[PDB]
Amino acid sequence: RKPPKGMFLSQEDVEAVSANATAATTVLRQLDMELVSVKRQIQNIKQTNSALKEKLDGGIEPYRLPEVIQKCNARWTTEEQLLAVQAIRKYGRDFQAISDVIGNKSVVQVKNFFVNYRRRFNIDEVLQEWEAE
Amino acid sequence: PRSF
Amino acid sequence: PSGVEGAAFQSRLPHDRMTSQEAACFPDIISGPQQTQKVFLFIRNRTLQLWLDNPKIQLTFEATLQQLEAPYNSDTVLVHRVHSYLERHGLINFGIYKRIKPLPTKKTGKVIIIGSGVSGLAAARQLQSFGMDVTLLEARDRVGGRVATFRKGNYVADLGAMVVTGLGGNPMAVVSKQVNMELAKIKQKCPLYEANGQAVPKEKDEMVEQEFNRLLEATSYLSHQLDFNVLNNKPVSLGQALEVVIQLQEKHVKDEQIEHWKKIVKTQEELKELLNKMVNLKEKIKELHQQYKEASEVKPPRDITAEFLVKSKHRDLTALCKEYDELAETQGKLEEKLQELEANPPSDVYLSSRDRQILDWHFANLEFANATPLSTLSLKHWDQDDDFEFTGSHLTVRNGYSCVPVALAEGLDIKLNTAVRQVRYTASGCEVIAVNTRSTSQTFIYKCDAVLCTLPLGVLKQQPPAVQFVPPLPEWKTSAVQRMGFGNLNKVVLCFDRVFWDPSVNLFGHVGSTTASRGELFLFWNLYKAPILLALVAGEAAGIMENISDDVIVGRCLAILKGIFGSSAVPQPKETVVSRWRADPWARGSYSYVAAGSSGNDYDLMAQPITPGPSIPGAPQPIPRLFFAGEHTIRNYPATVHGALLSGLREAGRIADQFLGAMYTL
Repeated sequence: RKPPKGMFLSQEDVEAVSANATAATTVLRQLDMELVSVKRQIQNIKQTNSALKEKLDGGIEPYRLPEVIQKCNARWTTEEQLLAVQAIRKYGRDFQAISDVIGNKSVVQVKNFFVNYRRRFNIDEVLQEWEAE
Repeated sequence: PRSF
Repeated sequence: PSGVEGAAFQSRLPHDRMTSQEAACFPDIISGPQQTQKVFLFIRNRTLQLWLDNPKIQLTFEATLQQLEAPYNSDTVLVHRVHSYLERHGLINFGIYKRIKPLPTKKTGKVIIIGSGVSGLAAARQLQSFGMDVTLLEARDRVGGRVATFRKGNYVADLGAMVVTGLGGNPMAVVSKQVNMELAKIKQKCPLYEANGQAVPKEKDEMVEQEFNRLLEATSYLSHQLDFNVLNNKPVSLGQALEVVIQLQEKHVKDEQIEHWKKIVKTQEELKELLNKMVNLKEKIKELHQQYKEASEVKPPRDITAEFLVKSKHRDLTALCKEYDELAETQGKLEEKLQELEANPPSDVYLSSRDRQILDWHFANLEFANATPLSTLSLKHWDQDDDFEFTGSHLTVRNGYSCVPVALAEGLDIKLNTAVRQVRYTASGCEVIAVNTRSTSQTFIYKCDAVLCTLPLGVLKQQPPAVQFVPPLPEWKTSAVQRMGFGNLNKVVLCFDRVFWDPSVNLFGHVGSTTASRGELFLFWNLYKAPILLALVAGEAAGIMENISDDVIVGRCLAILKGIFGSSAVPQPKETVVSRWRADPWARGSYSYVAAGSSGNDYDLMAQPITPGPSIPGAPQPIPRLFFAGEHTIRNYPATVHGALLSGLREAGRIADQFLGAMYTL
């Protein structure tokens, strides 16, 4: 029913190598040549990757910025309200970001803040402006 | 027969 | 198997069924009630046993009936029918035994048997045992035919058959109790030495042997499950199927490498695309950081839009910095995968030059077993007789296998140096014309009721004919002769004064340098008491070493052996013989093989007798007059001594039934 394991015998495969006198050799070079082409195409990309690996020397350690310990406060300083409105006009609704800009406020606080001062800080028009970009 |  | 069951098995008979042959001689019983069949089957098995337990004395029907016991010793004619059937077809009282009832002075019928080979001798001894007049015509100056035995001094070595293939159901097992034959077991440990003379290491030896056996089983799969049995309107040989299987495994190696490497480029490419994201992120972070610095440089106190611009760029910088950090984390995983994928690459070769050379030695082994290049064997049928293999180890005859023919030939009328040249068979009888080999002018004519031909298949094949049939053999018989294959293998026997090999090994190999020369002295045998080493020439090498001088052939043997044991331990040989069977005009080859395009059904065509046409037209169709025996006529045991002998016993039974009459059918 099945060939011994590790023996590979396909009905399609056998005809392929039996169709002509040199058919086996033909199939067995079209693969020999094909394997070398893939090997070439490796070291091409290996060399290309080695180059972009070099541009990334130093990583981003120089450009990294220190993390900030900051206990989340509750009240809205007039200053912190103003950061908020500019963050909305520059982010849209990514509250995590707006939290990160103001910082001292949690996303929920930011989220609820939108409704609270929504009529005054005229937050509707602000978002419409954000969508133009 | 293969004879071994 | 033991008991009365062992008798059936040791007679190649099913112990619990009736054979096709018994159905024919006892059609009452096979069509009757099952209880009577068990009675018959018992009576048969019991009688066989009695013979087998003492095959040195005739087994009379009386002695048979007396040692039966009820209810089996009741129907005395059933017992008389069984004994007579068994005696006729040589299942009992065959070989060399002491005749209790001496044969009758008055013979009946005349049979000429062509060839004093084992088939011819076996039939002759049986016919004479039946009260016929037998004369054997032999072209050589000795009996035995392909059972040849070199003898000079104490040196003894078979140039012909030398192995008894197991005693489990072997009729030679009976001849061995009847003849003092020194049967020696053969140790299967065969170490392979390569062309340089260094022992092949055991680990390599086992995986090539394992692979060879896998390759064989593979071909059987091509044959039976895929019906790869015709290619370009020609039949597939075993050799072709091995090539196709090796090719498809060499292809699989290449396929599995491509699939592996082509999965490195899969990742090396998604690595490349990862770097291009990271080399742009690093440039966007180089630019935001600069912007953040400039925004941070405007010293406070600042208006809220300038405070926004600092805190905003700081957000965005830590955002992109978190992005780039993930890509480096992702890059390491891809870097690990590439490190691994390269670490485990599949094998680059299926087989290599050193590996294949040892595979060639396993192919020479096959070519030896079948005395022919694997390119000639039928893929479908070359192994059609392996279901009937005997049990037990394979044996060798220490005292020379000629002891068997020479033993059978006593009491028989053998004309040696008598070459048959024409065989004439007519509705009224037969005349055989032979000549003297020593001088071809002396002409002899033998008249007889029937001719039993045991001419080797290679003689039968000869063109122009060495032997003319008048009238010529019909096209069905001649065609079977052409279709069937008669192979070749030769032996070089080497006689020394001292043992220099390992005496605890009976046989060791030599690995040839080329595929073409794989059979050339590929194997050596230490079987005898004297220091004699036997060396095989098989495959395509066999028919080529026959055009090379013995001294060159012995030279090549010495070279092989020097490479093994050093130029110091190999003396010049005292005595040298080399076989040239295909050249031998009374053999024209070594033994039969199932040629591609043939089948085991040709072996049965070979054994059909010939019935001449009527002399007077309108006369009733006559008796068959020309019968055939020998190694090429027994479908289930070809190319062996036991198979020859069996075919002799067969025809002798067939001829006797035709001429003496069968009185056991009623």
